Amino acid sequence: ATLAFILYKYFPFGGLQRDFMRIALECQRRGHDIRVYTLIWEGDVPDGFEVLVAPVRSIFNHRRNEKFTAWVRADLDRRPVQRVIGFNKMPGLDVYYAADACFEEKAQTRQWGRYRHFAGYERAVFDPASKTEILMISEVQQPLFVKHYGTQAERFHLLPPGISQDRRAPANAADVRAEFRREFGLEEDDLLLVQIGSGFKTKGLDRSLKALSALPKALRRRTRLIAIGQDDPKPFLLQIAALGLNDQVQILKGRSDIPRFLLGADLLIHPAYNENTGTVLLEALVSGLPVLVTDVCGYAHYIAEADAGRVLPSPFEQDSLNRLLAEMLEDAPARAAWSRNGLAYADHADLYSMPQRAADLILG
Ligand SMILES: O=c1ccn([C@@H]2O[C@H](COP(=O)(O)O)[C@@H](O)[C@H]2O)c(=O)[nH]1
Repeated sequence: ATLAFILYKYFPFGGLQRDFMRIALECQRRGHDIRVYTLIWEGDVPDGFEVLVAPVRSIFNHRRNEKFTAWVRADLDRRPVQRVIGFNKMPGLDVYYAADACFEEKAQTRQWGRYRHFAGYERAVFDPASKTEILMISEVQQPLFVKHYGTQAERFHLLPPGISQDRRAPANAADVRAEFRREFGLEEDDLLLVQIGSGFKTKGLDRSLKALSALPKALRRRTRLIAIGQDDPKPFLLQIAALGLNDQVQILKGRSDIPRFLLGADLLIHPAYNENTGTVLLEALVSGLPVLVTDVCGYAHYIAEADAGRVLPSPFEQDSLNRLLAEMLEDAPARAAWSRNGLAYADHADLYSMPQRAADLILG
């Protein structure tokens, strides 16, 4: 009957959250009851989901997390379930969905309460004595986990991407784009950069703004950027002012009409410092939106392979981003080709079936 799903936070505008939601919904369609344990739930509660919001408190997140696992475990001890699936690393998981990269790997780039907590919770999952089954979405991170923990090969299962169908370009894409461009006041010659997804700092909004500001006068004048995410705009409001970008940048809060932004824009810019996968890279691809992304992103290879944009090699060089942005925007035939390529690729590649493959592994 019952499946316990565990994640620290539910909200609709996150990739971890949307993956969780598509997996929970697929399990519910196969006959199972759905219980969710969480620190917060924003937005509607689907019909039939029992959502338990933990009442635990602590000034430090890592300590909040520890009290959360105690609270959750008490409840399961009293009201058991058939399988426990986590979206965050912690003890007590039968299945862990690897929405984060390897923490130990990034920590080596230690007496802290934070570090100790996060490595201990990673180890609880990945230590060879753990029974946790792991659903991988970044192929590249599996050897990093093995390197740090010695995790058994037979415990890892790689899933395809899980892009939702509404991201796919519709038969009326031209009109959706036209209506979006009207609403935002973008002419045929205007160029729109979009930076999409919460966590602007890690996803490199500071680098995107610098590249926009560094453009040649002729392109700079025609170009604007919209960032969309739940983050506090205020640290970026200062950067935007200092680069003189007040009249050509907007930062919006989370929205549920992302496909309109992907159809209406001219380039997705994603110069992330680090990124486990990069859902929005693939969402741009299926919408025929050209991408500019750093090679550090786990899904950047899809952009190279589909020939749907340009991947910036490491090590990161602001000068190299600046030049590559200007070349992509100056090259209109190249953008048209990147666009066609992404749409052709989206029609034959499996970028969709994650939730069914995940549900198969969770359930048999
Ligand atoms: O305002 C927003 C920001 C992101 N998102 C979605 O959240 C996901 C972000 O992916 P990520 O967490 O893997 O970076 C992706 O599917 C976006 O389309 C929204 O739906 N609305």
